[PDB]
Amino acid sequence: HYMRNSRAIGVLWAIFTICFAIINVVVFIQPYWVGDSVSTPKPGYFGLFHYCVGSGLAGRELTCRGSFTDFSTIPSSAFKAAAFFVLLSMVLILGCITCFSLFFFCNTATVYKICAWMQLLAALCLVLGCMIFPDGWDAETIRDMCGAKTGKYSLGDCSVRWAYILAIIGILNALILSFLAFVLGNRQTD
Amino acid sequence: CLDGKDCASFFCCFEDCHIRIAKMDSYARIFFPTAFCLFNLVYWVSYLYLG
Amino acid sequence: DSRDYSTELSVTVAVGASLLFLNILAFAALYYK
Ligand SMILES: CCCCCCCC/C=C\CCCCCCCC(=O)O[C@H](COC(=O)CCCCCCCCCCCCCCC)COP(=O)(O)OC[C@@H](O)CO
Ligand SMILES: CCCCCCCC/C=C\CCCCCCCC(=O)O[C@H](COC(=O)CCCCCCCCCCCCCCC)COP(=O)(O)OC[C@@H](O)CO
Ligand SMILES: CCCCCCCCCCCC(=O)OC[C@H](COP(=O)([O-])O)OC(=O)CCCCCCCCCCC
Ligand SMILES: CC(C)CCC[C@@H](C)[C@H]1CC[C@H]2[C@@H]3CC=C4C[C@@H](O)CC[C@]4(C)[C@H]3CC[C@]12C
Ligand SMILES: CCCCCCCCCC
Ligand SMILES: [Cl-]
Repeated sequence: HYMRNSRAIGVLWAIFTICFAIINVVVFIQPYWVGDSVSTPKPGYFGLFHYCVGSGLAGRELTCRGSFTDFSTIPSSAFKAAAFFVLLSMVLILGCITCFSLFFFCNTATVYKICAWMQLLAALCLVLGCMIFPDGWDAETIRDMCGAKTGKYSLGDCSVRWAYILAIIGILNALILSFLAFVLGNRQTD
Repeated sequence: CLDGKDCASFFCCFEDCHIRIAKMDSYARIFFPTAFCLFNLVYWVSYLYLG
Repeated sequence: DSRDYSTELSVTVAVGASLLFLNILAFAALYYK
């Protein structure tokens, strides 16, 4: 029972880590953090680096620009910092999945602790990214798309879309999985 | 640390941490293949499908 | 397009909350001595 239950919850924790890595990848890639609104002058959306803006002629005609491999196209330094921090979180969580292999040779509890620390660090990086990302709304492009009312730390006319709330979900999931990993690593010792 | 262990004993692994260094090759025989096969999957799925 | 985001946000918070409660169920399995 005790060994069986510990093994089962450890495997479930591994599946959770994989799921959170999927969440982190999709939020980093998909540029749907913030979107237009009914009161917005011009339609469009923008993520951490990629942003699409509508020409505004009662049609879609979305012109899309931005890419992490060229920092010049990113609208603002805050966007660059947020993208870098989310990338670092991705590197850490993906690193944790790799460490899983160490279960073959190394002690279980120590590697559980390694991942607990990695996942905590990934959660912190995601927190920093989500904290710094709103700072970039004062850039000229986001102001032009959303309108003049938008400013630093102000949604204004534009509204949040699924990627940002999914990022917050990922923060919570990462932190709670880190706590789970710590407790499991200490529990295996008994 | 609700279990009652010290903060260092609960979180950090400061009990013996290196003594086990000779087993790096045994470690690297999976750590490097796993990372690359894992790196390729995120790289390729990112460009072809998610973007 | 109808520039409203409620159903999308609804399904996102639904799936996120589902994952979170099932994580709390994992703790319910764990802490239950
Ligand atoms: C799309 C992304 C896919 C991600 C793919 C991830 C896969 C990454 C590659 C390899 C992982 C290798 C895992 C090897 C685990 C094998 C570990 C094992 O042998 O079992 C024991 C229990 O361990 C444990 O509870 C650890 C349990 C590990 C469970 C996690 C591995 C299974 C992953 C299931 C795949 C789900 C995919 C679904 C995604 C939707 C530990 O040994 P043991 O006491 O005798 O030693 C004592 C010591 O003193 C000397 O060995
Ligand atoms: C030859 C091969 C051997 C070398 C390999 C080295 C490996 C290094 C690794 C990481 C550090 C990356 C350093 C890249 C430095 C490359 C140099 C560089 O950044 O170029 C600048 C800007 O480029 C840019 O915006 C791009 C800046 C962002 C660069 C970051 C891309 C991600 C790198 C992925 C790392 C994953 C690590 C994972 C390992 C586990 C030029 O400015 P400039 O005013 O002229 O433009 C004017 C404007 O009009 C056009 O942009
Ligand atoms: C293409 C591969 C073909 C060969 C198949 C793999 C060889 C498997 C044979 C068993 C090898 C083995 O377990 O012993 C090596 C070490 C333990 O070393 P030792 O001190 O007990 O002698 O234990 C280990 O390190 C476990 C073996 C892990 C090997 C991983 C192979 C990955 C291949 C990557 C392909 C891209
Ligand atoms: C060493 C192991 C554990 C981690 C490897 C991290 C890998 C998966 C990371 C490092 C750099 C990352 C890339 C950095 C920049 C971009 C450009 C973006 O437009 C699409 C995603 C893409 C292409 C990333 C995909 C994932 C990536 C390749
Ligand atoms: C269904 C889309 C999956 C995108 C790639 C997820 C990678 C997870 C980390 C390896
Ligand atoms: Cl890009």
